[PDB]
Amino acid sequence: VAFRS
Amino acid sequence: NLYQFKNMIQCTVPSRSWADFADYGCYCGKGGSGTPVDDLDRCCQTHDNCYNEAENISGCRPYFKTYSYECTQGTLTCKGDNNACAASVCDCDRLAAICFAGAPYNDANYNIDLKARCN
Ligand SMILES: [Ca+2]
Repeated sequence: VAFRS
Repeated sequence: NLYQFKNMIQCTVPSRSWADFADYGCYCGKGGSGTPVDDLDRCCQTHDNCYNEAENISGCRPYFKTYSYECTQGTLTCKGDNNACAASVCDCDRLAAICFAGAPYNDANYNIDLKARCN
C-alpha cells in the first residue's frame, strides 16, 4: 500500500 | 515505477492533478478490497490486480521497476526495449492511464472511509 496518479 | 505512472496520468489527464487519483474509492491508492464504488474505481481495481500478477515474475517490483515508454502528441506507448517485467508493468500503467481518461470523476468518492466502506 503506497500510491497512484 | 510510480514516478512514471504519475507522468502517464499527467499526460492523459492534464485537466486534473495526479493526487486526485491517489486516494479514491476502494481501489485507487492504498485500498485493495471490497466493491468498487464506480467506473474510475474499477479502473484502479484492474490496475491493482495487474500489479499482483506482475509480482509473480521473479524480481519484478511494480512500484519500483523503471520501464521504457513515451507520451507525445496524445499517444502513450510502451517501447520495445522492455524486459518481461518492465513490459508487463508498463502495460498495467498504460491501460490504467487510458482508463482514467474515459472515466467520470465523482468528488464524493475521493478520500472515503476504507475501513467502513470497503469491506
Ligand atoms: Ca490499491
